[PDB]
Amino acid sequence: FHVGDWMGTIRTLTGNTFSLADCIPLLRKTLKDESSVTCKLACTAVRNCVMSLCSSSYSELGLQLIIDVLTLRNSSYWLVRTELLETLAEIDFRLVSFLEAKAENLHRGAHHYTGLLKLQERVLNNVVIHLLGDEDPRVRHVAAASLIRLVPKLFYKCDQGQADPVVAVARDQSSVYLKRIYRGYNLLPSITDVTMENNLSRVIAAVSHELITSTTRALTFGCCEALCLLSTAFPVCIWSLGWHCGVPPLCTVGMATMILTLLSSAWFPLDLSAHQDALILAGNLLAASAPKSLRVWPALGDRALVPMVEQLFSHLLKVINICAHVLDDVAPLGSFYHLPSYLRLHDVLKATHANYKVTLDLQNSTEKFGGFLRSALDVLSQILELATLQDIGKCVEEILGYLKSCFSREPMMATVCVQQLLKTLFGTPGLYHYCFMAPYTHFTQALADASLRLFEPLVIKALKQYTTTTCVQLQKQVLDLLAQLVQLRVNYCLLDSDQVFIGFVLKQFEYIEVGQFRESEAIIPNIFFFLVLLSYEIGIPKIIQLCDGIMASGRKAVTHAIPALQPIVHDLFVLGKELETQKEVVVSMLLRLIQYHQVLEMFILVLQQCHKENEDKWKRLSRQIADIILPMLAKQQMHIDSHEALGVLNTLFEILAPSSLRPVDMLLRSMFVTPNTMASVSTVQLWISGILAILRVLISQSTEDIVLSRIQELSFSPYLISCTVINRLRDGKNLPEETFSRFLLQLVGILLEDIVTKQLKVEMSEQQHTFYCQELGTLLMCLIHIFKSGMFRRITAAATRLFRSDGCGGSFYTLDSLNLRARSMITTHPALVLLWCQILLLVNHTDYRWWAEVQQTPLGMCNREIVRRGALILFCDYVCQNLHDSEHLTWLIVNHIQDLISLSHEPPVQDFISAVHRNSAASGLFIQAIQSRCENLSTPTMLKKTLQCLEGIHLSQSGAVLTLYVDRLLCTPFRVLARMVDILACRRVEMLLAANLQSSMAQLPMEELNRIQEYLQSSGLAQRHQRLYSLLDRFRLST
Amino acid sequence: EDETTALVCDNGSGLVKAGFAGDDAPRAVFPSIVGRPRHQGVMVGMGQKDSYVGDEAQSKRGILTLKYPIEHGIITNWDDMEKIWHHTFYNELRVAPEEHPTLLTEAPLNPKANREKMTQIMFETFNVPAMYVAIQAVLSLYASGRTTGIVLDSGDGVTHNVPIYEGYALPHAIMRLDLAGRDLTDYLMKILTERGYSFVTTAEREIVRDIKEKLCYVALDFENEMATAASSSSLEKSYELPDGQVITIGNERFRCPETLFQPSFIGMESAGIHETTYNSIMKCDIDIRKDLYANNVMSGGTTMYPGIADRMQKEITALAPSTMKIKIIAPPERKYSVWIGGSILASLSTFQQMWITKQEYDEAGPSIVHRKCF
Amino acid sequence: EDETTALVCDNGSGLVKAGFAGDDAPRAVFPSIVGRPRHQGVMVGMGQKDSYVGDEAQSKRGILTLKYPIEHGIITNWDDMEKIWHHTFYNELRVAPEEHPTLLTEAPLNPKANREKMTQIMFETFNVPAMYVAIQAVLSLYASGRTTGIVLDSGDGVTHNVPIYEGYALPHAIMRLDLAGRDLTDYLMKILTERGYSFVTTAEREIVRDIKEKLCYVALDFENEMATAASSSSLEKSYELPDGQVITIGNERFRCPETLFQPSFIGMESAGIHETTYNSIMKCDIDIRKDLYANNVMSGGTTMYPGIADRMQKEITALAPSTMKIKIIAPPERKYSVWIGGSILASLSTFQQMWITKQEYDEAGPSIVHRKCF
Repeated sequence: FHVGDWMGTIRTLTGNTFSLADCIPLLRKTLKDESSVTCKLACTAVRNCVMSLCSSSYSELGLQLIIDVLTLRNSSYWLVRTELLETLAEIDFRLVSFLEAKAENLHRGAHHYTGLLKLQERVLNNVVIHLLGDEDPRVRHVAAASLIRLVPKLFYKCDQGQADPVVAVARDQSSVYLKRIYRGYNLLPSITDVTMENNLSRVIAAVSHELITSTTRALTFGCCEALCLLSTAFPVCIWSLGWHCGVPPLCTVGMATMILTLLSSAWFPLDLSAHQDALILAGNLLAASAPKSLRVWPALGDRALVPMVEQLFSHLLKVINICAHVLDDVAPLGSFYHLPSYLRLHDVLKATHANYKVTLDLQNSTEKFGGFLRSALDVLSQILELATLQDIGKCVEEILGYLKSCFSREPMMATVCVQQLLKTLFGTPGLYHYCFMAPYTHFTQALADASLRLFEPLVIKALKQYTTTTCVQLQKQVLDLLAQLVQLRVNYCLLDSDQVFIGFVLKQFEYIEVGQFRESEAIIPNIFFFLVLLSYEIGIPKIIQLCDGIMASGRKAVTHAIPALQPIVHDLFVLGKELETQKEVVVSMLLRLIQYHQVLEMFILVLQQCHKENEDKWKRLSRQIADIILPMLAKQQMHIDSHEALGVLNTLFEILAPSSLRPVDMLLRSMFVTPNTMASVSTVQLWISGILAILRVLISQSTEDIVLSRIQELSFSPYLISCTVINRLRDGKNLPEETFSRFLLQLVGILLEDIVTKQLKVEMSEQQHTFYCQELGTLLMCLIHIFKSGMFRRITAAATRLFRSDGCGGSFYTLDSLNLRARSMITTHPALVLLWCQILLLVNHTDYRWWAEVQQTPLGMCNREIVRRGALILFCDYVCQNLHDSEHLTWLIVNHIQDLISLSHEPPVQDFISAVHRNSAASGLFIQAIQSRCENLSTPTMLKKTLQCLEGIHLSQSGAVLTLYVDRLLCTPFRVLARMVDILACRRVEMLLAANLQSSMAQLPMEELNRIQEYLQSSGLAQRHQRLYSLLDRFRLST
Repeated sequence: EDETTALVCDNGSGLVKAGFAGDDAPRAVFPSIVGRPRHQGVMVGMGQKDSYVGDEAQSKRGILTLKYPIEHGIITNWDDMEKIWHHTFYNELRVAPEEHPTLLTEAPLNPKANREKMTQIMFETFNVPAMYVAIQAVLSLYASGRTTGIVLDSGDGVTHNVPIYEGYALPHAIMRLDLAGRDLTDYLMKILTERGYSFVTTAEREIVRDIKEKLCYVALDFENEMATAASSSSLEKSYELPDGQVITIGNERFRCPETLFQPSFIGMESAGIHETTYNSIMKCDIDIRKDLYANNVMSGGTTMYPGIADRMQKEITALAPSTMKIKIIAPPERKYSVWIGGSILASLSTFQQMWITKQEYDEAGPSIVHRKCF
Repeated sequence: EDETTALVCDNGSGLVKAGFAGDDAPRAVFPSIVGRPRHQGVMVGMGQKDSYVGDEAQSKRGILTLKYPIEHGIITNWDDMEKIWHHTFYNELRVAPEEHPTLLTEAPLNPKANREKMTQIMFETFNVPAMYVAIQAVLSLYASGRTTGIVLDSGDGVTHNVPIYEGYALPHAIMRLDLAGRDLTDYLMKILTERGYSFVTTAEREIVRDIKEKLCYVALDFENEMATAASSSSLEKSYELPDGQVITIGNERFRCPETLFQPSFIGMESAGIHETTYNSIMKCDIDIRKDLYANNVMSGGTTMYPGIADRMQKEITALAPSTMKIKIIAPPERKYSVWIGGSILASLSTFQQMWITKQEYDEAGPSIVHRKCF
C-alpha cells in the first residue's frame, strides 16, 4: 500500500507519467455506460479494486466507487444486478464507516449536500433487503448469501464493546493474527461474542418487516429464503439473543409466530420453491426453547409454546400424507381429504413429479420435489426430540406407513426420520484491551496450568439397500441406524438364520486398500464404529487386523488411516489378561504415524488414563515418545502446517510427565537446529513451528536457572543462524546470557524479510499466509513474557547491550536493519506492529527517530490509526511506570496534545495523567498545551474529555487553570459545557483560601487578577454564572 | 464509556420531562396522558392499539378519553405510569434502562407508597443498575445555581414550598398547598360558562389548558384591572379553537390566575400562595429569614404566567417588614428548572456514590427509599 | 382459480348496478322494476310470463303496470326483489352464486329487517359461500379514494348523509333525509299539469324520469333564474315523446331540482340538502369540521343534475364560517360510485376475512348481520 514510494522507482527507469489518479475516472465512467453488456463487465472490476483502495492512501477515491454502484441497483438486466451485490458483499462495512467521520467535503460532494453520508443504512435497507423483492428467481437467491457475508461486517454505532470506528477495524485483524442430539439445537452455556450478537439482531429486524408490512407476492416469497440461510450459518440455538424478539421474555422462540400464519394460509404453500425453505426455518425457532422449557405434549412445559408445536406437527404429518399418495398413484390424525386448503397442495406435488419420471436426470441438487421431500423429513425429525412416548404412542402406527412409500425416492433422510423415532420411543474494550491486554493474558494463564416392533417390516428394507446402492451419502446414514439397535439392546435377529449383513462389511475393506472404491472418505469413520460395538456381545482380535492393511497398503493417512482409529481408541482406552495384550498393539502403530497433527489428538487421550489407572505406568510411556518426536522436530518431519496443528502440540507438553522433560539435554538439541534448505515456504514454515512449541516448555516446565547452566557445557555457538549462514540457504568466550539472546532476536529477523519481500500469490499460498504471519504473533508473545515476568533475570540484561550495539561487521541482523522491515509492516499487518512497539520500550531504547514515524509528530489511511493510537497508548504506560525520568514527560505532552486528551477512557493513558496531577512541575506543562490547541477543542466530544483531565490538578497550578476556565473554554455555546465549567472553577477558589495566603498570592498575581474581571462585565458572563462571580470578590478584600 | 451518562425524569403531573443527565435541556418533553379509544371503531386494519400515550394522544384527541395518571403528585393508576415511562425510554430516548442509572423527581410531603412503589417499578419493571428519587424544589434550587432560597414549586400536580439555607433544609417549615395548574384549568372552564362557552369533556379541557398557557396573566392589582374591564379594549383577546370557532375572553382571563392569591374563588380556605410563603418563612429560625425573603425562587409550569413575580413581590413586601428588601428571583426557563436540577445532580461526581443501587434494593427491599434518601 | 373473484350488486331504488369485483366498472346496469301485464292478451303463442324484469319491462312498457319493489330504501315486496336478483345472476352475469362471494349495498338508517331478510334470501334462495352488506356512503368514499369526508349520497331511493374522519364513522352524526329522485319524479309530473301536460300511469311516469335525467338542472340562483323566465328562450326546451307528441318545458325544468334545496315545495318541513349537511357537521366534533367542509363528496343518481355542486358550494359557504374554504368534490361517474366502492372493497385482501360466511349463518342464524357489520 506504499503508492508513494513505489511510483518513484519506476519514473526514473521508465519515464512515463501515469498515476492512479488518471484511471479511476476512467473506471467511474464505464459504470455509467449505456449498453447493459458494457455494465456487467465494469462491476466485476470493482470486485477486485475497492477492497484495496479503501484501506490505502488513495481511500478518498476509494469511497466514491462505493457510491456509484448504488445507482446501478435499478437497471433492468438481470446479470447487471447480481454482480453488484457481490461487490457489496465483499465490502467491509466496519472499515467503510471509519472514512465517513473523517470526511467533510465528501459528505457534501456534488451539489453541496447537508447531512451525513449514510452508506450502511442505505446499502442494507435499499439494496440487499430491497433486492430480495425482485421478480427473478435468479436475483432473489444471490441476495440471501450476502446477508451471510454482511453480518460479521456491520459496525452499528455505540455497542458495549467496540466504541469508535477506530477500535472496530482493530478487532477483526487480531483474531486473525493473534491466537447425540439432532442438528437443530444446543444445551451448552454457549459462550458468545457480545458485540457479534448485536449485528445479527439488526438484520433480523428489517427482514421481518418486509414480510409483514409488504404488499406484494414477491416480497413475502423471497424473504423466507433469506431467513433459512441465516439459520444454517448463524444458528438460532447459538445466537439466540440476536433472534430474540418477545417470546418467552427472559433460550428463545424468536419470530416463529408470524411464519405459521404464512403456512396456514391457502396461498403460500402452492409453490415448492419457497415452501421448502419455510419448513427448515420453523424448526429452528421451536428448538431454541429446549434449554429452557422442558422441565398434550408433557415435555414442552410452556403452554404459550404448545400451539406452535401442535401446528407444525399437524402441518408435517399432512405433508408426508400428500407425499405418500403421490409416489403411489392412490386417489385423494394426518388427513387432507376434508380440507379444501390441502386439496390445492395435491395438484402442486403432482406437477413436479410428472417431470422427474419422464425426464431422466439423476444428479440434480434442485428438483423441487426431491428438494421438497428433503425439507419435510428433516423437520419431522427435530420435533420428535421434544415429543415423548405418550404423545407418539397413538402415532407410531401413523408415521411408519408413510415412510414405506417415502423410502424409495429419498432414503438418505428417510432413515434420519427413522433414527429419531426410536430415540423417543425408547425414552432418549478500547484498542488497548483488544490488541494487547486481552490477548496478552490468555498467554500467561495457560502457563501456570502448565506448571500443574412395527419397525420389523421397515428395518428389513433398509439392509437390502446398502448392498446395492452406490451413493455414499446413503451408506453413511445406515451405519448409524445399526449402532443404535445394539446400544438399545435389540436382539441380533435382523439376520435370523445367516450372517448376511456382516459378511458384506468385510468385503468393502478389499476395495479401499487397492483403491477400487469411490468415496471411502465419508464412510471410513462410520464403518469402524459399527464393528467395535458388536464385539461386546467379530472380536477385537479380528478388528485390529483390518486397520493395519489400510495404512501401509493403501491410500494416504489424513482421510483413511487417521479417521480409522478415532472409533477404536475412544472405545478401547476410555471404556483381564486378554485386555492387557491388545493395548500394547495400538500404541506401536501411532509411532509410525506421529507426523500428523490429527494423530496427536488421539494421544492426549492415552496419557490421561495412565494418570488415573496407574501412576507407575504413567511415567514409563511419556519417556518413549520423548526421544521420537524431538528427533523429528529437528529434521522437520512433523506436519505442523496448520494453526489447527500448533494447538494440539502445546496441550501435549502440559500432559506429558515432567520427569521425561526434566533433563534439558534433549529439548535443546531439538531446539537449536538449522533446516535443510529454507528456499521454500513449505520448508521455512515447519522449522519455525519447532522453535515455538519447545519454547513453551523452557518457560513453564523449567525456570531460568536450569536452562543456562547447560549451554556452558553444550557448545551452542551464537553464529548458528547468522547473516552469513542465512544467505546461502535461501539460494541453496560466549556467555550463556549471550548464546540464547542472539537466537530469539534473529528469528524475528527471518519472519520479516519474507512478509515484506515475498510475493503474495507466487511463492506462498493464502492458507499458507494465514499461518506464516501467525508464527510471528506467538513469538513476540514469548519475548514480552521474559522481559516482564522477572523470573527470567539473565535474559533481560543481554538484549540491552545488543540493541545498543552494532552488528559484528554486518554478520548479524543489526538493530537499524531490522526496523526498516517493520515500518513497511505498518500497513499490511497493523496488529503485529503493536507488538513490536512494546519490545523496544522494554529494552532501554527510547530512540526518537522511530517513535515519530509511528505517531506523526509535527482522506487518511485506515490501517495506520490502529497503530498511531496504538503506539501512544503503549508509550504512556512506559512513562507511567518509571516517571522519574523527566525527559520523557516533557516530550509527549508538548507534542501530542490533541491525542493525549482524546484517549482518556483508556487504562494505560488514564494512569499517565494522575501522576502529572501528583507532580508539581509536570502539571504546569500540561496546561500550556491546551491554550495552543483551543482551536480544535471545540467539538462536543473533545471537550467532555478535557474536564475529566482538568478536573483535579496540583494546588500550586490552580492559578493557571482559572485563567483557562474563564478566557477560553467558558464561552462555548453548549449549555452543559457552560454548566460543567461552573463546577470546576468555583472549586479552585475554595481550597486556596483555607490554604496559605502566602503561596496563593504569588500563584495568582494581583496584576493578573484585575485582567479577569474586565472580561466578565463588558460581556454578560458574570451575570450568567452567579456562583463564579461571588467567590472572586471576597478574594481581593482580604488581601 | 466513562460515567455511563445517567437518565433524569421529572414527573410532576401533566408533563414528563426526560433526557440525559449532563445536558442543559431535556430531549423529550410531552404530556403525561393515557388516552383510551372510548368510541368503538368500525373499519378493518386500524391499530387496534388499546391506548395512546404522550403527544400521540394530543394529536388524536377527539376519539380518546384522556386520563392523567398523576393527580396532586399522587399516581392514581400505576399501569398508566408504567406505560408513560415505557413511552419515554423506548419511543423517545431509545435507551435500555439497564445501561443507565435513572433519577426521578418527586413532590414534598408525598405519601410513602408513591416513593416505595416508584422504586419497586424501577427495579422490577425496567431492569436498571441504580436509581434515585429526589425532591422537586431542591433540584430547581440547584438549577438556579444558588445555595439558599425558598423554593416556590408549583406544577400541574400540586404547589409545594421548601425553604433551604446553605444547603440544609427545614422539614417543619416545608409547606404543601393543594392548588395547581389543573385546579386553575377546572376553575377556568367554569368561568368560561358565564360567557356561553361550554367545555364539558377532557379533549377541550386541554384546549382551555392551551388558552391558559398563553392568554392568562396575573393582575398587578386585581381590583384595578377588574375596574378597567368596564371599558373593554386590550383585556379582550380573540382565541381560535381547532374547530374554527372563535372565543373572546375579557376580565375572565386574568381572574383565573388570581385564584392562586385568592383560594376563596375556588372555595378552599387554604391561604393564597404569598401567605403560604410567609407561613413557611415564619416557621423558620429568626436569623436566616433575611436571605429567604431576598432569595425566593419560583419553579414549575404554573409559575409561568406573566406578572406572577411582580404580584408576589408586591404582596410579600406589603406583608413583611419593609426593613429588608424582598428580591424574588424567577428565571425564564423556570418551567424546566426541576429537570435541569436533576441533570446537574446526576452529573455530580460525589452523587455517583449516593445512588440507590439495584444490589442494595435486592438485599434490603423497597422500604429503603426513606432510609437512604430524603 | 385464486381469489374466486366476487360479485358486487348495488340496488338502491331505481337502478340495479352489478358486476364482478376486480373491475373498475360494472357489467350490468338496468332499472329496478318488475312489470306485470295489466291487460289480458288475446292471442295464441304468447309467452305467457308472469312478469317482465329490467329492460324487457322498459321496452314493452305500455301493456304493463310497473312496480318498483324498493321504496324509500325499504323492500316493499320480496318476490319482485328475488326476481331482480334471479335476473342479474342468470341473464346478464351468467354465474352460479355457489361460485362467488356476494357483496350487497345497503342504506343509512334502515330498518333491521331489510338486512336480516336480505341475508336470508342470499343464503337460502341462491346458495352462496359468503356475503356482506355494506353502507352505501362508505363505499362511495372508497371509490373517490379518500379517508376523510362528508358523503351526500342520493338515488331515486332516499337522500343519506354520512360524515367520516380517517376511516371510522360517527353514528350520531349520520343523517337520513327522505327526499329521493323518485319524489322529484312525482313532483315533476305534478308541476307539468300547470302547462296542461297530464301524465298519469307508471309508463309515462318513467318518461318524466327520462326528462328528469337530461333536461333538468339546478338553478345557480333560483329567484334570478325565475325572474329571467319572463323572457323565455334558452330556459325552454323541446322534447319528443315516443308517441310523437312534442313537449316544451320552461321554468318548470329548473324548479323541479329546486325541491331538494326547498322541501316546502313538496310540502315537508324537513330541511334542505345543504341544511341537513350542516346539521351532520354540527353534530360532529369541533376539530374535524375543518376537513369535512373541504371534503364534501357527492354520490348517487339524483346528484347527477348540472349546478348541484356549484349551488351546494354557494349555500354551504353562505351558512358556514368563511374563515375556511368550502370545497365540494362532486366527480363525474358519481351514479356508479357506490358500486365502484364495492368492487374495490371486495378486492381488498384484508376484507376477504371480513365476509359473513355460509357456515356462520348456518350455525348462528339471521340476526348475526348486526353482530359483524354495519
